[PDB]
Formats: sequence, structure tokens, C-alpha cells
Amino acid sequence: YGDVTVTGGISVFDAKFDELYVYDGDDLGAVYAPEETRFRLWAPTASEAFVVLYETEDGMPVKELPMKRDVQGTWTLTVAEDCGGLFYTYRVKVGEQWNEAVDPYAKAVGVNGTKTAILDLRSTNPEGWENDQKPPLASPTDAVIYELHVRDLSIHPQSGIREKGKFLGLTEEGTRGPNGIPTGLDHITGLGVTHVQLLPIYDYSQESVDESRLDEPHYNWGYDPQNYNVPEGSYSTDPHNPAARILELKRLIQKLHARGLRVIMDVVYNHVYDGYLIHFTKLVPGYYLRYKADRTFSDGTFCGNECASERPIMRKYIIESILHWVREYHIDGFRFALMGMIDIETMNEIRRRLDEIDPTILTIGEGWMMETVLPKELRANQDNAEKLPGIGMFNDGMRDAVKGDIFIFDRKGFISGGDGFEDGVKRGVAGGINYGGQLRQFAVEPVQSVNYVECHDNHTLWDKIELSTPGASDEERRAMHRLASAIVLTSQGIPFLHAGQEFMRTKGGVENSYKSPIEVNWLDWERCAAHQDDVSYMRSLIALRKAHPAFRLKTADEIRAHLRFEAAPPHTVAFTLRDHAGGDPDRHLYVLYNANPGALSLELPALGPWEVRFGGEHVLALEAGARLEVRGVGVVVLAVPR
Ligand SMILES: OC[C@H]1O[C@H](O[C@H]2[C@H](O)[C@@H](O)[C@@H](O[C@H]3[C@H](O)[C@@H](O)[C@@H](O)O[C@@H]3CO)O[C@@H]2CO)[C@H](O)[C@@H](O)[C@@H]1O
Ligand SMILES: OC[C@H]1O[C@H](O[C@H]2[C@H](O)[C@@H](O)[C@@H](O[C@H]3[C@H](O)[C@@H](O)[C@@H](O)O[C@@H]3CO)O[C@@H]2CO)[C@H](O)[C@@H](O)[C@@H]1O
Ligand SMILES: OC[C@H]1O[C@H](O[C@H]2[C@H](O)[C@@H](O)[C@@H](O[C@H]3[C@H](O)[C@@H](O)[C@@H](O)O[C@@H]3CO)O[C@@H]2CO)[C@H](O)[C@@H](O)[C@@H]1O
Ligand SMILES: [Ca+2]
Ligand SMILES: [Ca+2]
Ligand SMILES: [Ca+2]
Repeated sequence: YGDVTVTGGISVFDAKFDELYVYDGDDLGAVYAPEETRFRLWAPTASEAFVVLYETEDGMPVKELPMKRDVQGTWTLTVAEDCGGLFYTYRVKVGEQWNEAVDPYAKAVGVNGTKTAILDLRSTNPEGWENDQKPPLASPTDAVIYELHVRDLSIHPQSGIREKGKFLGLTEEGTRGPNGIPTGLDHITGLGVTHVQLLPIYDYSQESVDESRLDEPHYNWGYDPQNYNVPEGSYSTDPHNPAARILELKRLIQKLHARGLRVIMDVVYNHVYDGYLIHFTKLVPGYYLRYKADRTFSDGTFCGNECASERPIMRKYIIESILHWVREYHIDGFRFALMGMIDIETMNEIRRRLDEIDPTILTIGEGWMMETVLPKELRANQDNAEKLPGIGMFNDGMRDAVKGDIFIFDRKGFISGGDGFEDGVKRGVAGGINYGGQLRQFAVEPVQSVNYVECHDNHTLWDKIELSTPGASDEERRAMHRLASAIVLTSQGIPFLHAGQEFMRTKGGVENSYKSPIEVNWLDWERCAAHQDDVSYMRSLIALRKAHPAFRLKTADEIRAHLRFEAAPPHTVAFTLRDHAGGDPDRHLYVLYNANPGALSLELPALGPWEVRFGGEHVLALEAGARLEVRGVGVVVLAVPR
């Protein structure tokens, strides 16, 4: 951990270390120009530091230059020759140990991320990149998220996409699949979703996907971070060419924006893929990651380590990393893996730094309550959401109430006939806010509640239903599935959909498919071709939400003012959104979630001449008390016209 004489007697573990070496510059890394390249490395506990230069990604050094000790724990060096096309690493001696690492501020790397690449990053911008414009977004509750893996999207043999498994595969328009159905980008833009959330597209570890063996089967979600500030090599057409993955990701984002879609990056700042080998511990051992009392890794992540976001240089790394994805790649939002492992101060400064640039940039995360050496009152989780204004959190209470518990596989939920889940559904209809009485969750405002019944984790909705409806036919399970999706899209808050949920995606019952083959993980376009009715259904639900601002209320005060739950029997939920809620064109809406297969009659509130808006196929009678008779599991939406 180092010669503790170099750092004023104070160890990397004492609390007086932090305020000592707080570098105030935003110039860490290397800045290339033809005249010179300047390097700055933060490594306060090292005795020596060298820049090592390479001509080829897997060559031997051509120069090995010593760096000068500089201010606030940093080392500098200027090289007064055109270093374009060169690769480099940092070699440091920490105590009596030498290690050679990639630059933590690497913005480009060679294959598998072991050497930093020097290049003019403005040569990676696609044509017109400076003219890139974002689709409008007035409120987070106006977003419809679609969670997608780059490999899943196109790797099925019948996807009809040329660059299968690649960033460029999501740039291709006009692709067709079995029976000529639209696939890929056209299928996604055809749905009406507004944001594509991509599973890890930063550079994840070689042990997960080896970028030199892409000619053999491979698959991994990528939750194993290696280089935080550069794209994953296996999604490029050429992982050996350091510029290719950058240019190709930018082409992807530019095209999505041009087609009306925004891009959310799944980011993992809570843990690295290997606390022993990552560059953080090579360069400053004992700083960037969290430690138990015995100076072993705190392991709240169940992955091996935790990043010490609360320490100032690590908070600065995370924030400069995010601002890099925003500024260099034009990213529109971030989903924070295990946000409950990150401290509140870091999350709020992130929200602030983004708001300074563009408040429509999204920040959502997993606010789970989880043990770690990070103090309980400092965790950015649902318990502390009052301290995290404007940050959305996955609403697991809503998820479990709708489809049934994710950990006990056979337990039913509201859609599958379970008893007593109506209040759980109502709590998420209200956007997870403090609505009143028993109707309360963690959110202060509905922008803090992300509604979902499916994501990449755990069984798919279809697979969950299959595990918990032993006496249900296939048609019955389809109706349950459809009802679950309708609840997400008609609840206050931020609706979130899993790619392929529109065609009842299955993983053959695999619960945790993170390294399962493409046969398990691909978007199955043959299944999608067999489920075009259900895709149309999902497309129409998304259109219904878009056509009604009353479903997207911006504040908890509006929800408390305009949302009212109505008389309804067990296994149903009924509510109204009254008096042009949020400027809705209709005067009132009435919404019915029916989980009963049979027929039933409801007395509608006396709000005016009701008219059908959605789900007419379930309506046996609508008569002006005013009466509605329906049959079958699903949603019915009525309106009192203006
Ligand atoms: O080899 C490292 C690591 O692999 C396995 O952990 C993986 C999980 O099993 C897998 O579900 C996935 O977990 C991530 C969630 O999907 C994601 O939503 C995110 O928020 O965080 C989770 C990771 O923290 O990926 C991990 C990492 O690959 C295995 O179970 C571990 O024991 C093993 O250390
Ligand atoms: O080995 C520990 C644990 O790992 C796995 O749990 C993961 C879940 O699959 C994943 O959904 C998420 O779980 C969170 C729930 O979604 C949320 O409702 C609430 O319960 O917090 C949970 C996290 O604490 O992340 C965990 C990560 O461990 C696996 O499925 C479990 O069986 C296993 O016990
Ligand atoms: O557009 C509003 C409309 O959306 C929903 O209707 C969809 C059906 O639920 C879905 O099964 C599908 O059904 C149609 C077939 O695609 C088509 O081949 C033909 O058979 O007509 C079917 C019935 O319309 O697509 C529709 C349209 O998206 C919702 O159920 C309706 O209540 C709603 O009015
Ligand atoms: Ca990689
Ligand atoms: Ca905000
Ligand atoms: Ca099955």
C-alpha cells in the first residue's frame, strides 16, 4: 500500500488522507496535439511514475519516460512530438511493487483494453455530428423506456440485419425478418417508445467477452467494468482499431436521435470487474475501493468489491466519467446499477452537474436497500429518496404487486388471480407518492418512480406467469401479460419496458441469463413475427399514453388532486383522472384493470356521458346511474368528452 513517508505520514486508509490530495483540475489523462501530448496521472502514494509508449497494441516499449511529481498528488509529463497512433500505459512503483496500468482516463484503447490509445478524438465524429439534435422531452414522465442489449438486438440468424451483434446493427433501417416483418431499428421506432436504454456499452472485461475471439460463440451482459470512459470493443466492427468503436457508437446515437429516440446508458460505478487487477488499485492501492475493518474488500455488490464513491477523488472520477459520455457521446440519460451502493452526495452532485447542461437528461437507478460499509443514512436508495430529488428509482413494490414475487417463483400477483394485491397496484398507479392513507411508497414526486413488470434481470414476465399459473391456458396467460403491460403504461410515473416484452419474450425459464448463449438471450424475431397482434397491442397502449397527458402528471400535487380510486370488486382496480388532469383533451378518464376472467358490472361515477377509448373488445355494455359491463382480463379506458 506504499511508503507512508511519501504521503506526510498518513496512510491511504486514514480519514485525513482525503482532503490532502484533492486535484482541482479537469485535465487528468492525456491531451493530444500534433505539437505535444501532455499526461497527468493521479497517484499520490507512488514513489516513481513512468509513461510507457508503444508503437503497436501488443509490442514492446519504444520509450519509457519518467513523470514529474506535481500538485495535489498528480504526476505530469509533456512529450514534444506527434504521438498520434501510439499506445501508452502508466508504470508506477507503490511501496515495493511495480505495476503497469491503462490510463483511468483512457478515452480510447487497443483490443481488450490493455493499452491506452493516443488519437485526435475529433477525428472520430461522424459527418454532421456537431449538428446532432435531441428529440423533445418535456418531463421524465413523458419518457417511455425500452431496455435493450446491443447483441440481443440483431444476433438472431433471421434478424435481417447486416452487422449482427454490433452498434451499427441498430443503425440499419429497412431490415425485415420472418414473413417480412420489420426488425431492429424499424421495429423499435415503430413501437413509439421514446428512449432506448442500452445494457453496458462501456468497455467491460476480457473474461466476459474476449475481443480477440469474436469468431467463436460469446455473450455477456457486461456488468464487469474495465475502462469506464471508452466503448466495449466487441460491439464494433474492428476492436483492434481504437477509433472504430468510438465512431460506430457515435453513428448509433446520431441515428437514434435522427429517428426520434433518446439513449440511456446503463452505467456501473459501484464496482469493478476485479478489485485486485483493475488500474485503480495498481496506481493508488487502497483508495478507489471500499474496505471492511480488516482491510479486505467490502463486498456489498456480490461481485467482489465496491467503488468508494464517497471519497472525493472517486466522486470526481465518476462525475467526470458521466460528463464525458454526455459531452463526447451526446448521451441522454443514465441508469445507475446498484445506485444504493453510491452515496447521496455523489448522486445529487451528478444530478446537479447534468441539470447545468440539460435538465431533460434522465437519471434513474436501482435504489435497493443493501448492506455495505457505506453508512445507512448516506445510501442513495428508496429509504432516502426524500434526499434525492429528481432521481427515478425502479418501483419493485409495483412490479411484485402486478406480476407476483420475483424470488418465490410460483406466487401469484394481481394479474394472475392472487388475493389482496389491489392496494399494491393502486400505490404504483399513483406513481409511488404519498397519495393518502395506505397508498404511499418512497417517492416524493412521480419522476422518482420507474414502473416496470420486466427487465433484463430475473424471469421475463411471460416466464414468471408460466411459473405461477398452473391451471391457466395459453390464451389466458397472454391476457394476463397484456394486462401487466397496460398497467405500466397507464400508471403515473415513468414507464419502462423490456425489449421483447411486446412479443412476450421468453428465456426458456432462465432466471439470470447474464452469460447464457445467444439462443437464450437474442431477440427472437421468429417469435415476434408470430406475435404481431401483441406488438400492435403494445404500440396502441403507448399511443394511448402519448395521447393523454392525464396519465403523465408532472407533480404529486396534481396526482393527489385529480386521481381518484373508484368502487371495484376484488381482483379489479378502477380509477378516474378528473377535470382535464395535466391538460388532457378529455374532461375525465375512467380506467379499469380487470383480472377476473368472468363478467362483471360496475357503476361509473356520475361525471358525464362516458365514451369508450380503449379495450372496447371487453365491453359488453356501456349505458348512460351509468353502467359498464365487461368480460375478460384486460384494461378498459373510458372518457367523458370535453
Ligand atoms: O463474474 C463476476 C460475477 O458474475 C456474476 O454476477 C453477475 C450477476 O449474476 C448478474 O445478474 C449481473 O448482475 C447485475 C444486474 O444484472 C444488473 O441489473 C446490475 O444492476 O448489477 C448486477 C451486478 O452487480 O451481472 C453480475 C456481474 O457480472 C456472479 O453472480 C458473481 O458472483 C460474480 O462475481
Ligand atoms: O446472492 C444474492 C441474491 O442475488 C440475486 O438477487 C438479485 C435480484 O435478482 C435482483 O432482482 C435484485 O434484487 C433486488 C430486488 O429486485 C428488490 O425488490 C429488492 O428485494 O432488493 C433486491 C436487492 O437487494 O438484485 C439482487 C442482487 O443480489 C438472486 O436473485 C437472489 O436469489 C440472491 O439471494
Ligand atoms: O388502436 C387502439 C386499439 O388497440 C388495441 O387493439 C389491438 C388489438 O388488441 C391487437 O390484438 C391487434 O388486433 C388486430 C389485428 O392486428 C388485426 O390483424 C385485425 O384482426 O384486427 C385486430 C383487432 O383490431 O391490434 C389492435 C390495434 O392495435 C386494443 O385492444 C383496442 O381496444 C384499441 O381500440
Ligand atoms: Ca471489453
Ligand atoms: Ca429534474
Ligand atoms: Ca416455456
